[PDB]
Amino acid sequence: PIDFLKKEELKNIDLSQMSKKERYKIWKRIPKCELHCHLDLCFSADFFVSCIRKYNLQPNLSDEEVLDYYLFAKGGKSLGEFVEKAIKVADIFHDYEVIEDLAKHAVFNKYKEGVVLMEFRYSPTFVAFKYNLDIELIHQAIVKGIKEVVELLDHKIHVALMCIGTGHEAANIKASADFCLKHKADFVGFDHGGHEVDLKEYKEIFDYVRESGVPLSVHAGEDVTLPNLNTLYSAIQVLKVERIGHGIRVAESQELIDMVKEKNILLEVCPISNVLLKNAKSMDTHPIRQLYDAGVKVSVNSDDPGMFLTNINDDYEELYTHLNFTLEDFMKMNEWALEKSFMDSNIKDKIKNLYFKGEFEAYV
Ligand SMILES: CSC[C@H]1O[C@@H](n2cnc3c2N=CNC[C@H]3O)[C@H](O)[C@@H]1O
Ligand SMILES: [Zn+2]
Repeated sequence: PIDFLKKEELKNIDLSQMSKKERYKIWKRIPKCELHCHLDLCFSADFFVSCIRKYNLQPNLSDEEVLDYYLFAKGGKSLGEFVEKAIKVADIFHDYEVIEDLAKHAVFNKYKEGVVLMEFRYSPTFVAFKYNLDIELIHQAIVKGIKEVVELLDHKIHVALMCIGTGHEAANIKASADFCLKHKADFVGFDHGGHEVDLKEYKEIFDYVRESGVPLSVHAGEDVTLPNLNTLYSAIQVLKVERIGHGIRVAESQELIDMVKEKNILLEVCPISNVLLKNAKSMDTHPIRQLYDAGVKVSVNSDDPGMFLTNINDDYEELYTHLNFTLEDFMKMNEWALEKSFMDSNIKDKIKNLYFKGEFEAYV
C-alpha cells in the first residue's frame, strides 16, 4: 500500500537532493486526483505494439516505426495533426476484448502511479467508427474492465467515467449526449473533444445534459491556432461548465482570468500534452505558472498517456523541473481537483479523510 504523503509531512522532504528516480518515488506518493485522462488513449507502448501485431496491422514496420507512425511521443504540428493521428490509432479498436483489456490495464497503471481518484473519459462514437462497433457493448466492456480491477484492488482507487462528444455535427453530439444520459448511472460528466469548435451553437444540447443533472467540462482554450478566444467565452457563459479541459489560453486575457476565478471554475491542465501539440512553446513557458500565480484553480492531468508514452507522474516531474512548483503546490492542486470532481460527495468525503486531512503548518 503506497505510503501517501501527508500535508503535515511535506516540509520534511528535500527534493533538491534527490535523483530523478527518487523524485518519481515522491511523485508516486502524492495522493493524486486526476480529472482529464482519455481512457481510449491511455496505454503503454508495449500494449499498443501488441495490439498492432495481434491484428497484423503493420507487417512492414518495426516496433519503432509503428510508434512513430501512430503516436505523438516526439510531438507534432498541432491539435489538428493530433486529431489526424487519433483517427489512425483507431486501427486498434478491432473488437470488444481489446477494449476491455485496455480498460483493465489503464486502471491498473493509474493505481500503481498513486492516483486515488480518477475520472476517465472516452468517446463512444469515436471508439466505434473504425469497425462499426456497437456503443452499448463498448461501454459494457469498459465498465466491466474497470469494475473488475477496482474490485480486485479493494476500492483503493476510485474511478468514474465521463462521456465525450466529438466533432462538429449536431447529430453526433446529440447522439453522445443521449448516450451519456441513458447511461447516467455510469457517467458523471459530459465533454466535447476533437477539433476545437465554438460550442455555443449546440447550447440546447448541453443545456439538456446539464439540466438533467450531468455537469459539463468541455475542451476549450487549448488550440493556440484559433484566431480568437470565442470557444472560452462560449464554454463559460453559454455552456456554464464547472471545469474546462485545458483552458490555458485563459492566460491571454485578463477578462477571462477574472471570469474563471469569479465563477470558481477549475482548469484541467495537461502540461505535456500542450507542449507536444505545440500549444505551449516549451514547458518553461507553459501558462500554468502564470495562471496558478494569478489565483486560478488548476489541476494536473496526463490527457493521453498512450499518445505521449507518458504517465501522470511525468507531468509532475516537468512542472517541478521546469517551473519550480513545490510539493505544497501539488497537494493544493490535488485537493482542488478533489473538491471539483464530479464523483459522489460520499466518495469525495472518504478521499478527503483518507488523504487530505491535515494542514501544512502547525497551529501557532
Ligand atoms: C480516441 S480519442 C477520441 C477523440 O477524443 C479527442 N481527444 C483526445 N485527446 C485529446 C482530444 N481532443 C482534444 N484535445 C487534445 C486532447 O486533450 C480526439 O481528438 C478524438 O477526437
Ligand atoms: Zn483531452
